[PDB]
Amino acid sequence: MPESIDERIKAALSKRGIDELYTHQYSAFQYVQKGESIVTVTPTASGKTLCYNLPVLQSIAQDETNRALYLFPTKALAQDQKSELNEIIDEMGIDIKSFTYDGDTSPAIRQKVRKAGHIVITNPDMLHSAILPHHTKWVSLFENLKYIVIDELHTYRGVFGSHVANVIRRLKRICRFYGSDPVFICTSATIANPKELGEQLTGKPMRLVDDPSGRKHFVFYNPPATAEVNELAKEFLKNKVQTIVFARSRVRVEIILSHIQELVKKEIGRGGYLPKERREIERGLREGDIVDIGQLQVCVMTGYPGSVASAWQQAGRAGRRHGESLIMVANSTPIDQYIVRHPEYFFNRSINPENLIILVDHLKCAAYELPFRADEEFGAMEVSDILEYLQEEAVNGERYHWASESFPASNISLRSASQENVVIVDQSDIANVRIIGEMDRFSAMTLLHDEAIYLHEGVQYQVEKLDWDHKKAYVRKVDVEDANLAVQLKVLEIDKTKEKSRTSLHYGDVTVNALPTIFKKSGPIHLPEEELHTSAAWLEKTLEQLLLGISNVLQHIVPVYIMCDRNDVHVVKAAHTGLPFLYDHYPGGIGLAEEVFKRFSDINEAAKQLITHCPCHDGCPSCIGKAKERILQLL
Ligand SMILES: [Zn+2]
Repeated sequence: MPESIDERIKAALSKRGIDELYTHQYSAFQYVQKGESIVTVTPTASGKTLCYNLPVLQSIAQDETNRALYLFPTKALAQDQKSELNEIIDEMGIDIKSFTYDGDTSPAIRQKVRKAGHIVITNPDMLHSAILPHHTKWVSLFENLKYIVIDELHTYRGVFGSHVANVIRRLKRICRFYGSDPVFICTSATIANPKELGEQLTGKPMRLVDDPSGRKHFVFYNPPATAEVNELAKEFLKNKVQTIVFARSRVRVEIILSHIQELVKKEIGRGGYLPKERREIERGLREGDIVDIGQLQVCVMTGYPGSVASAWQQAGRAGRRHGESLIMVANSTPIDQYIVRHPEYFFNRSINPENLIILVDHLKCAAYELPFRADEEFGAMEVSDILEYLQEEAVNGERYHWASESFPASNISLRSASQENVVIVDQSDIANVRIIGEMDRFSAMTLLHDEAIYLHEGVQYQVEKLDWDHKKAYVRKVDVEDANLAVQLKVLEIDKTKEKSRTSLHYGDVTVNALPTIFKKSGPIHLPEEELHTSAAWLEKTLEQLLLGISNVLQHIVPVYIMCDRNDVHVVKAAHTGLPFLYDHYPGGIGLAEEVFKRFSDINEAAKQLITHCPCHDGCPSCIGKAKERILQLL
């Protein structure tokens, strides 16, 4: 082992015993010390937090005047990582103070951690809202902000991805002023474009790290869900096999765990969780009867968790050292049945800051937190003439307010393009009236319309009311367990066009309108409407029905490859070109069309194979809702 690494760290890691010269940790540390940003796809069982901890703590131990900044999604994960690294600081013995700076920290120590904390953990919302606008009170952080750590990079996508990219633009701008360009260390999971997603974020050409421990078994069956998973778990427990099941929604967890718990507890005799009891359960699991919290012997799932990365991660939570283990049951849903009938995405792998509205919002924010100068750029967005129409307002531009409640950041809620959008309030029980979700204008028109069928994470809901003039959905949770809208459209421009074999493929910008019309399951509804300018990638009555079938195929195939919500983008003679339309949901380009521009060839090939190998008769209700081969030979 090279003696370049600090011997304090070497001995502290030799105490626990993980001194193995490992592959991905080596490739990460070497080329992070070299100065190149990295993105890793290593699982939790292999490397986990150490791959980004080790270079950070090495730089902290070398020069005491070094600071690190972490991006973790929630306050619970912030506290978890803080405790995990505080344990290693304790084993190291070096006077290093690392804390979290989020909404639930004691104010008596906030100034302290601003003046003396080495590592600072903070979620993007709190970061953007408080830390960067008051970067003055963070001088000591930004003068020596060497590294920037990001956990779960795939969560930063869509509107959240664009907003976080703009926040990191502001962050790098502040660092440029304070003279401390940081190298970026991003962690993620199994996605199709890990390096391509890491490059566009910060505009840095970071490298991706892909790299016996036995072999893990895979299950590909479907019973003709809760009770069946319970029976599988009870078989494993009768055989005395360490088993883990994965229910996501807390309510489903409580129900299934009540079943399993009464049974097994009579046999054997998340968010709201705290780090003390978390470490107690870790102790129990890894050195008792029932973060390296422990290693499981078999993994049981509960449907496709709506993410390629999340499924692989929850599968990788289990594993042994030089041993074998086993890995999912679908439900009465075409999406889970589809991911069952499509295991071809497992042998290997299976967004746009150019949105001008978010650009204007973050321009206002940056102008508040740091004055601009038009004489330098790396190649990002900074056209000064556009940066100069932001002027006064006689009778939205800037708000030169001398009051205190008004703010430039104000309503710029980056979690879901919440310029002005709806907030969801659960009216099931008054005691703890749970305010849960938030949704854009058009997204709420599509989903949260009054008296709808809302499904929020395996739990059924029912919309009671929607205050549209103040954007507030009031819903009711149901245990007894569709929608529609259509109107005209207009076009703008095309920045990417084709002419291949009569079938021209265009990508550009358009402007659409809205109208709720009716909803399915059988009722009409009206709501005030507004236009929407965004990017879009696109290409007698029997032909209209054929195009409707094509639209069904696309609506059921596109969310898979783009890995987004099913109700993000929406599929549509056209007056633009005289003959007969994917468009982005949220105002402005969000990559949901440029990714289609990139991968439309493979999308069309997969559509061919899907419409051919569908277990039906020339079209299934889950794919179309000899027309099959006619569609095939037309496309
Ligand atoms: Zn079919």
